[PDB]
Amino acid sequence: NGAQGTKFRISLGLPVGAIMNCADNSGARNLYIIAVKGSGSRLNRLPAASLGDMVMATVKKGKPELRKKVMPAIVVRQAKSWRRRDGVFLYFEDNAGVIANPKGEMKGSAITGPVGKECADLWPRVASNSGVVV
Amino acid sequence: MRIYQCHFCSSPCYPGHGIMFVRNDAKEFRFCRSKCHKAFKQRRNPRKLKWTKAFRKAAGKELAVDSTLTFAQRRNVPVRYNRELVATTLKAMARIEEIRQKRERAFYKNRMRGNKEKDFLRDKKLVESNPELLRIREVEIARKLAKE
Amino acid sequence: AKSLRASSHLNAKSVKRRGVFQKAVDAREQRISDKLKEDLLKQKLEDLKKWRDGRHHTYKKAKLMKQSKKKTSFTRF
Amino acid sequence: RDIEAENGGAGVFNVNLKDKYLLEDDEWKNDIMPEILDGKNVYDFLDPEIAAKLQALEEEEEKLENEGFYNIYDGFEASEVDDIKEKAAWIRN
Amino acid sequence: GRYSVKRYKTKRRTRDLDLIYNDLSTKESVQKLLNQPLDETKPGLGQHYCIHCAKYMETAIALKTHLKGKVHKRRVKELRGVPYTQEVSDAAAGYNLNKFLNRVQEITQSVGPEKESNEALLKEHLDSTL
Amino acid sequence: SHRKYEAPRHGHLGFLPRKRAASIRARVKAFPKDDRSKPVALTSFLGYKAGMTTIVRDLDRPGSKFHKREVVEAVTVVDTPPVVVVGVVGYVETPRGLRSLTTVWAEHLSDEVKRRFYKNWYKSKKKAFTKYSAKYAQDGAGIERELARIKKYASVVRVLVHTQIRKTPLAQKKAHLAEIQLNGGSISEKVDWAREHFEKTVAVDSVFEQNEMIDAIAVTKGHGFEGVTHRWGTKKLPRKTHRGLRKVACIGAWHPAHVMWSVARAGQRGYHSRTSINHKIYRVGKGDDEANGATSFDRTKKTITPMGGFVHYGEIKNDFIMVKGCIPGNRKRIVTLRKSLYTNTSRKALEEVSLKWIDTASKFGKGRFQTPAEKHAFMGTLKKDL
RNA sequence: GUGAACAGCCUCUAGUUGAUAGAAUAAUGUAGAUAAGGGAAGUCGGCAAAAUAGAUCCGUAACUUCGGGAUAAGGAUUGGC
RNA sequence: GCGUUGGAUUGUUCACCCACUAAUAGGGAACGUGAGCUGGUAGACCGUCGUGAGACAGGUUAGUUUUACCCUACUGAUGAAUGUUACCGCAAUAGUAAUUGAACUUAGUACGAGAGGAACAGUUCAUUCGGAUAAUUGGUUUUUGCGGCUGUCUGAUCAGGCAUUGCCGCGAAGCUACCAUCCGCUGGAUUAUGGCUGAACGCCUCUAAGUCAGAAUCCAUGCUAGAACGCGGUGAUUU
RNA sequence: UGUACAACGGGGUAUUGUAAGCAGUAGAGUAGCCGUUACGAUCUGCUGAGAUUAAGCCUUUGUUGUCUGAUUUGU
Ligand SMILES: [Zn+2]
Ligand SMILES: [Zn+2]
Repeated sequence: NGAQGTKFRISLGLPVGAIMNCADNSGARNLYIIAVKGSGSRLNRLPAASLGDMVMATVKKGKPELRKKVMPAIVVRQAKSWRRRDGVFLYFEDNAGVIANPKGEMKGSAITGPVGKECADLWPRVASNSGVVV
Repeated sequence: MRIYQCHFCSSPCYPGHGIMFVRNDAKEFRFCRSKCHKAFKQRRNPRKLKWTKAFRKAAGKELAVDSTLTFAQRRNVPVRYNRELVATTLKAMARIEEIRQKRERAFYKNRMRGNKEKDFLRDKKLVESNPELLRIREVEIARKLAKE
Repeated sequence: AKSLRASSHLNAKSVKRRGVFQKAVDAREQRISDKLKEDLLKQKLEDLKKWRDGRHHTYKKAKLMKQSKKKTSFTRF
Repeated sequence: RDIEAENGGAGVFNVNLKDKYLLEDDEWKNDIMPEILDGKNVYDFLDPEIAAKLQALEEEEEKLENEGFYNIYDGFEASEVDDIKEKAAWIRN
Repeated sequence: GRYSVKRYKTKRRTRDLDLIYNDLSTKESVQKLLNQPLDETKPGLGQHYCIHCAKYMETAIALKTHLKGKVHKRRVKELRGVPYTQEVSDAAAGYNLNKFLNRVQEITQSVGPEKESNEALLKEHLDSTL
Repeated sequence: SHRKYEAPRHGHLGFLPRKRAASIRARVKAFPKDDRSKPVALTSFLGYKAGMTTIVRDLDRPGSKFHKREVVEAVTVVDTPPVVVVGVVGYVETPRGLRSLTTVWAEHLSDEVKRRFYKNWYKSKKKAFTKYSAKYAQDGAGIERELARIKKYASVVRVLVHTQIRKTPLAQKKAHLAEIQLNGGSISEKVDWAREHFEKTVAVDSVFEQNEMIDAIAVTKGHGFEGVTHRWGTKKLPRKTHRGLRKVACIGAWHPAHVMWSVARAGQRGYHSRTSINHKIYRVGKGDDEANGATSFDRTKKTITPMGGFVHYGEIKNDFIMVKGCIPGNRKRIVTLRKSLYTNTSRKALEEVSLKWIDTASKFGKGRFQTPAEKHAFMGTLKKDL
């Protein structure tokens, strides 16, 4: 909920314990922590996801006012080899991170760099805050 | 459906083939295969590699500029879909390909003329070089024709 | 969730089957029979371009008598 | 909404994205544009003014066909040349 | 194998000579990167940044020894000509020829000597301060 | 004790015993239920698997997020030359099961089916059906008596057909033989259909058409004696464990006195007989008409067979069926196509699939060209030409 | 010969060509090797493996029994003609 | 019937902490002496005691069992004899598998002072599991296929050898990955419960005789093997 | 003893990355000779050339050759 649309499947690149980039100027530089929403439950398996997936995270590098604080938000770049259902495999330069509330609304107001097509179609406020899609 | 060109090989990239890379400038680099992808990763110069088309067109192999090669312009301003216009274009493309192929064959002829003169001069130097094998050739031909 | 063998879902499917799906399933049968008959007629058109009394009796009586001497018969003792 | 209600519900009704389009002829409603030919793409070659450029191309090609565009060494006659060639081929082998 | 795999990862990906061309093209871009305010995270604390080889050195003398080297000359001799865009890649195949030729004559006329003069100013600036 | 952490099983206990199948040709174990209201119709067909390929489609699927959007998909290609009818079987009902009480064969038969009956063909005198052909004399009293027996009794009727392997590039020379059920009505009319159809062919267009969901029954690609880890999917022990790490360590603490049928041991992986249902036909293409691989959108004359032919298979000079996805069996095998056993209440079996393009590039590498003309045009003139 | 080198690699003189063989290439093993994205979520425990490595130049902290620490650390390079 | 997690913490855990989740239920088959694999005697030090040798209220550290080739069980694989040989089939018995969540619409409707806010019917996709597959993407390279590199040797060029597959790059085929893709159903009888008729008991009562519905349950359809001593139909039957 | 089978070859397809040999003045400079000749990593051209291409790829109007050895079985 909060997202507009179905649970669609794109390959997994970002297990738990993965530091990925934030490039907006909300203040953060990095995102780490545990959790992935809509993750299964299997013995010995890591929670790892994308598809504009929402995840729990902390600022490892950034301002202290928002360090030490767990927060939800959404994957926008992955750098794994994803497949578009229209032809080719896609992949980015890097992973990218960035911050929001549980309804999908952003703490920041603009995004740097490209954002995934399916991530923007699934999350409206990301599409409004993004100037660059793909 | 589209047919893209490989960033490295300038080859067609059909649907369901190759890999695309999306730079931070929001720029797409699609490759026909992992060979070209890995060359891009290793930061090779495709204008130095002889198996691309860029090297060829820059070196003066199969020609670069011609009237045939201007028709495949990308078009960002569309048109009303006249099926008569579509049917005309379908014949036009086939005709243009014949014309371009003929001009290409002509360019290759222009490049490869002057080779038979060189080959003949090679053979002349060789035969005038090495007569002591020609004696073995003469005697063996004579032996064979006397044998038969 | 509702399982595959749930009575309500199966009843809903049962109601759907008699309608829009069986019509599509029945049209194909008439189409394919119409094709099957023409594939016979074309073969004809190409052609026009130019006891059981033999051994079962003996074999079965011999089997029955082997069965009745070895006593290996299911019905007879 | 109601045409949907008539034909079939939200998830079954196949809307025609066409039937709204604006054309010179209406009989060609259910046509399709070819996207790909042998190697090429139609959208790249498709201009309104292509027949005139093709006429110019044909003019140029017919000029060249009249021109000299699509078209023995002294001391040796021809059999001398063939003899030298075969002797050299023998020598290399 | 391991060398290519562990050097040319997309994690350890460098900065795509097209962009270095577009950066050395104009005055403001080169002056911005020569100025480069104090960043606590960058290796040389900002300053001592080579633009051809998009690299932060620690110190002025490490910049000197970098410039007196074949790793620098590799890049400067790679960056003289045009930058090989998809325009080149498709003009080779017979696709948007006129765009490629306009870009070529544009670089030959306008952008080429612009960048050359910028490089020369960069070189004498660095040689004078160092 | 209670394991401390629940987890699902490793493997399916229904696909047991994981042994070699008793025949290369999987046996159809159920045909659809007969409706005697409807015309006479074959329940199945035979084919030979020939590689895979890739297609693009325009999807009119309401509710989906590729509605009115393009989709790339894999497809399987089965060489389906026409099937020849040679016999009839009648299967009477009993309180033990179904029993065959008579089988009737045709007058003339081919060297292919005779080869199927034989095991050393090059030495034999080939005396297979001589006395049966003699039994096909003036009035065929025996033939008509057994046919009337089938009309009277026998309840359900199957038809013995064979393939035309001669047409394929396969180097086998021996046809397969199969019983295929007739699912129309009026046993008399079934028998009359077969009687009229002896020595005659049935094409695949006369059994299937586009947008139909069919089942593939086949045998799956033996790999041989394999271990636990790859045959069931178990974890691996960390490294340098005692007596190896590619196995189950043990059962736990508790003490049984036997090893169970449920504990994931080693053995054969593959050559199992499988029945995979609900695959949608995308094209029923024909050898008589070239430009099979072409499309309404493409208009590029070419057949489906890629450049250099398929790999470990030749060219498609025959009628073929294209289905989506992955069927059991490998290339150069014998698959049976059955039709669905039940009316399917999914819109997937209603949508009229339309193709835009088919990939005829080389599968003997990284194929970049669909046609040798395209290769010629791109590469340009070479040294050898002129 | 390379190279700082009786290191390691190849070779000349001299010596040997001895160690039960043949055919296939299933699992499990023994001895090695490579792997996308993530990088210690593994595990009692980063066990093991990986990474670093030679030579020239710059530069090198606390502490110190003032002798050291120190190849501290951290950086620029290395071919051929 | 089907599932019931991922982690932090050894100045310790007979446990607790925060997250994800539909849920993060309890137990047994060992602990009713003692039984897979892994953590938790000989040397040495501090502490308490002892005349002492030494012991302990302690604490710390280091510290070699090594099957199966035998029978059975289990997993896969052959096979004699039931006139010979070959083909097509039946199905007793045994096993059986699918699961959960979200989204469109129903509808900002029913309901509600407001705040808020469902569901059936019709549709779409994903989680866990299973079974296949190799068109594409990725990985793998003794194709030792192509090219290159260091050192040395064959007088130089060419072409090659050695460096326990010498090293670097690409690398088809094959194998392979929820790292890729595809597929995974429908009839009868029932539990709880709700009922019809109706006595027992001149009222009444779902029950006593009868009887209608009804659960992811049961039995079957479907899927897997096919009794090597279960069976049928059919083709040929020896110069 | 046949549109038979195989070994070679031909064609296609695919992998690699432009062979050996010859020439040029293109070549940082150095020497000799009154601008010129010798050396010279490398570059350019003949050259998407050359090599490999089933060993579990496709195809074949070609050349050459091969095709009755052994055992056993009856209602
Ligand atoms: Zn390419
Ligand atoms: Zn630099």
